[PDB]
Amino acid sequence: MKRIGVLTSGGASPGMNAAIRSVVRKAIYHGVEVYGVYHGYAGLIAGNIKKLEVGDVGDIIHRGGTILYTARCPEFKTEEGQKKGIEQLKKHGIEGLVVIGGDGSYQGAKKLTEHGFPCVGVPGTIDNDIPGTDFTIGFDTALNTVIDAIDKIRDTATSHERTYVIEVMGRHAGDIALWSGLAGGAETILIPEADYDMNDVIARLKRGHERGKKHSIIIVAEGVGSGVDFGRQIQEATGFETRVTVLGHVQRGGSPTAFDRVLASRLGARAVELLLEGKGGRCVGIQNNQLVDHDIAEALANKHTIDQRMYALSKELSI
Amino acid sequence: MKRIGVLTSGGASPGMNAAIRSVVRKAIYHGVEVYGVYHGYAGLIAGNIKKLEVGDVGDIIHRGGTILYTARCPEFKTEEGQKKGIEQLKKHGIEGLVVIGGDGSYQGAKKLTEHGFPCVGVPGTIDNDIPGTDFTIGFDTALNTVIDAIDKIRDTATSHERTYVIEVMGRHAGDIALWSGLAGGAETILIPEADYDMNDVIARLKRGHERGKKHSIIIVAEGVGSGVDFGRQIQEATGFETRVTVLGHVQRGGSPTAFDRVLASRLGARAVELLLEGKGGRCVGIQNNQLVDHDIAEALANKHTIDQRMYALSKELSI
Amino acid sequence: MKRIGVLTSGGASPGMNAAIRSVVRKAIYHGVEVYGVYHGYAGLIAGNIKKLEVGDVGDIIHRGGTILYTARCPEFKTEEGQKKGIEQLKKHGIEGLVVIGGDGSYQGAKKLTEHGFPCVGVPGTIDNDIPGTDFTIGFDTALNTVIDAIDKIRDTATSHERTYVIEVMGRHAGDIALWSGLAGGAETILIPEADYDMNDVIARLKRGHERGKKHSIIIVAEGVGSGVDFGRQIQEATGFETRVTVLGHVQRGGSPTAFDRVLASRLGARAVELLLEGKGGRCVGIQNNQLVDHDIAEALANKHTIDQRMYALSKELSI
Amino acid sequence: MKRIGVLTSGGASPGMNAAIRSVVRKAIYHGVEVYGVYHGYAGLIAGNIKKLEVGDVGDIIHRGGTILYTARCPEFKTEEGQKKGIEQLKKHGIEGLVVIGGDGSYQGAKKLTEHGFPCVGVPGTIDNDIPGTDFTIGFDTALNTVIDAIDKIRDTATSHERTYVIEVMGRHAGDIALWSGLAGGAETILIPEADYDMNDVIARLKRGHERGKKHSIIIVAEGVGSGVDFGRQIQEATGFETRVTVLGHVQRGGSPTAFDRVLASRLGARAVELLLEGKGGRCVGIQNNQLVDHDIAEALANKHTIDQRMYALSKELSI
Repeated sequence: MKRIGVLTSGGASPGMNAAIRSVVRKAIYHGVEVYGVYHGYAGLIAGNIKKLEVGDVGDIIHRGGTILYTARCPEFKTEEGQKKGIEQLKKHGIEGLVVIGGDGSYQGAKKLTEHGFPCVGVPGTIDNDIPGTDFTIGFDTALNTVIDAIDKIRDTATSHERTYVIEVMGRHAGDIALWSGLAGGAETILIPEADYDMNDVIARLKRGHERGKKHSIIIVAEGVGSGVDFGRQIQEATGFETRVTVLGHVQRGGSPTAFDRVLASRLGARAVELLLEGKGGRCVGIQNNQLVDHDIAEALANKHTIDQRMYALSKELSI
Repeated sequence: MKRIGVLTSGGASPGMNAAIRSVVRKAIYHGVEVYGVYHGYAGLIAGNIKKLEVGDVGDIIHRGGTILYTARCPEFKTEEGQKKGIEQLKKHGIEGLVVIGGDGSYQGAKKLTEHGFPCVGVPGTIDNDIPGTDFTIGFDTALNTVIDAIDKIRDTATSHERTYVIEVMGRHAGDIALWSGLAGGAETILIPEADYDMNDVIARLKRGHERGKKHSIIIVAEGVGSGVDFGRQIQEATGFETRVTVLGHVQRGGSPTAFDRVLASRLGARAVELLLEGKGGRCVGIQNNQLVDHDIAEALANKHTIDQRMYALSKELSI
Repeated sequence: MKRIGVLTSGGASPGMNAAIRSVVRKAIYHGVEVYGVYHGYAGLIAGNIKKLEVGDVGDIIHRGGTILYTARCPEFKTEEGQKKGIEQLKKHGIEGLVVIGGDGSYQGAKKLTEHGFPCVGVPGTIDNDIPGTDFTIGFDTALNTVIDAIDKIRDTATSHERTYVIEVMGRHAGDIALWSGLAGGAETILIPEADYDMNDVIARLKRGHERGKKHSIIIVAEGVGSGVDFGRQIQEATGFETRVTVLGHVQRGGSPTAFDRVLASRLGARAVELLLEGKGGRCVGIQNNQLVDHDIAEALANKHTIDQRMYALSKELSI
Repeated sequence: MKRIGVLTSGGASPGMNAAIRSVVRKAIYHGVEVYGVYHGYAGLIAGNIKKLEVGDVGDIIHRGGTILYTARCPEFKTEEGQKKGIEQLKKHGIEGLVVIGGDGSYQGAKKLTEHGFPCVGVPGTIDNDIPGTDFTIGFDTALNTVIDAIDKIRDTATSHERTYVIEVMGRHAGDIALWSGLAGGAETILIPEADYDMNDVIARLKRGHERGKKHSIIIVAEGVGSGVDFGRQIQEATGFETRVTVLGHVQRGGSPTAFDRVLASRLGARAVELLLEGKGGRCVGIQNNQLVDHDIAEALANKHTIDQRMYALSKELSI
């Protein structure tokens, strides 16, 4: 091809800009034009398309968010919506599309590929639950955002006020919670992929206080429930003064870490490789520390899993 | 004197360790022994007191929290508890005491003063609400913690969700909200020291969205109310989707900034000087960029104010 | 005035964008148009001037550098260049100018007013070497960039690698080295405003080694000499393995701190006020924690000093 | 086993503490005692050994450096030193040893196991140059320390100073330069394991300047040469004013990132598994995103490689 497109969909994820830059620079390296599609599939339908020159991706590698923005598009979840998008692409001479985002963005890539239009998905989300990849672009940064709060809370502990609950992001996936929990020394970590007994949790807390543990940190995935509630719940059971922090959308913002920028650079470039090799209808990723790509439809068929051993370890280390 | 003591009281505040380091090193420079009193006034009464060698304040200048710990002491709001405190100090040959902390800590210093025991209060709290000083040790660091969040939230904006409420600490004082609001480009800042009108808050918000402002950030001092309630009010009046972050006790943690460390170092040393100069019942601070000290009880009678011109400015810049 | 201008000159400084935002928003608040002048005085002469809208300073408050750029303009140090700048200001309808920069940029401000253009100077530099102001915009941020380095070095000490030299910026002023050094717990701070003796420096190293100090940290202002040279002289003199960091232009970069964003906002706005008050040939600053403005020539005739007490304190605390 | 020991050796690496914590807590969980050996093998030989209790590794997970300290020991490279080391182990009833560090530490582990003393190596260094692992503990943190510096330099690019050399660590290994280069959008990266030619470096500089690239960032691995030297060469050849940053031991310092803490936690715990299950003469690692262990002698026989595709990619993208 002579001309490709690029968009971002889903919530913002640190590293999207690193991925947009990789896509533009890799394409341009092979003499291919790249056109930016703004506001995701909404902007595609609306015709928000503009050429991205080599310098237009300068000074964005280190920047959070996305210069192409992100928007919801229930219209594109329909055939009338998909139809107008293909029209806008044909109109601007765009022969393939790189889509960067979450579970949502991949369905649109699937549907465009079903309608014969070459499209490759790039995993851009903080929650780590996109198939075809061990890690999504944004996950590493979000974990470092979480542990920055955990580390500050460790300075604020007292003998009376020593129990803390932190509510982290992750729709449906416990990856942020598990990994940030391990990295932050959390005693208890509540995730959708592992059963928890609140009595087992209360016992742990009392055993730790009894042996002189300065403080206890409990991490709660938003997909298990509310931390504000687990906080109230733990107080009146144990009598222990419990402070709850709800981190929220700070977890999607910030400059990406080194790994997120590298992952983004490598996966963006691979998305372009696939489109130029005439291999649309795929998604890219890293698996077992190797770059990979898969059919989107097959990849999406896979259920998300977490490392149960890591969950067990985190319990062991926090005695 | 041959020997003095130091302790920390109130919540944790970044720079408390830089303060402790300075009291210890300044005293030792003049050939005076220093004894740490652990757990604030509670450990004072309990006799939780241990000599600090030169020695023991190494590699703490950059560390958040307090190595001496902080605790609550209702007992020390009583004559009986003050006398047990003075007896433990005598018991250990401590001739003067430096108290680093909040208003709680100052009240005890005034009481020890009424009792004839030389004490100097040093302002260690994040909320800036201590008299005899323009700035308290921990305040600058907290501002930077708040703006880290605000900055990350900017990257998160969409058309869908462009309206954000952040609830910051402050207790009764709007300093953290005012200063972090201005630094963060907050559209509205709700503080105890200045009236607000919710319809004017709503009017500015729509006026901003109109003229294409990418997002509105609203900062709420916890002493004004709950971010959750304000975000609801705003979502229910405008229809705009409103996301609330409540930062919490993360604000009291972290490594202190340069300014907090400098201030802590200067005020700590100055506090020891006053003891050795034969004073007591003073509190130290920085006012008009000069080091100052004042009678504790006189200072405590002053009401806290904020810069109202800065508040007006913050409004003017967010159009 | 119907229309003013704003430019940045000298080196980049954290908070230049906050100051530009404030000038633009403060002018626009009062019904005044604001035109951006790109590339400093060079751009003024070349006519690189573009109106700035309310939203053009959206999402810059938190960014380092300057969206207007800076360039060196020798053409402006002479009388033909200056009046070049003048035809371009009249051609674009610009009745007054805010110059955000260092010392050199003020000179152009002075000369311009004489030719009937009110100009107000705003202090934007990391060096802290401008008269009429206790602090310059970017200084606090530079200090926190330096202590970041010092803090990390504190983790790295061993028995053999125990002595560290870090070279900091500041031009001919010792403020960065002094304040960084106090905040970072430096044992020796070499600055142009204070005598030092390499024997005493070496005496201090040995005293610290003999008493069990884990490491010794040496801060060298660039105005005094080369960190690499000092490090090598220490290792040659003592046999002590000495490690050298030279931070360089990193100190001019990064997101401004809370204090730099506030000072930038207050000072930028003040400049616009002066222009609308009918004043010109002034520069703004903060002195004794109060906003001030001075005649540019008067201000420039003053000599910059550091606080010798803070220098002596740094000695006394690092025993 | 009923007693093991743990030790740190080589330069400090962010995450060594997380690893120490993991070894202590994993052992204690299985009812095994852990003794800390202070100052590496030097301290082992001197008998600088002290029981580590559950809580003694409290509040270290998030801390840079090593609480056990690190020291050089050439004597441990001799038969006598191995003899005296084993005598101290036996005297203290230590039945196996975990060594956390670099090559020096692994050679010591090999020798120990040839002397029939069980020992497991854990990879702890910033430079990623340890066999049996794709990543060493500290590498990811060091990368983030480097890009902080690169990010800040991006803010400072003037028109007459837009060429920057940054010297990074990695003697022998180009991993830091390569990964931080790619993550940082470096135009040129000089590493030991890929060929460079100054003619290409200068051509690339000029080629980017003509196209309107705002700045050129050159990353030089210290194993290739001196940044100060390369900077001079570039300035002298091109007349482009070139500025130089040598970060130095800053790269070994700071709080570990999430990935380093997770890696340290998983690898420390595995070392304990091997010792308790009667293994020894092994090292642990993560390869292809899977926890692995190897015979130390076999792993040491492997040459270090970097990913050549990543290097090629870094050039493609920085046009």
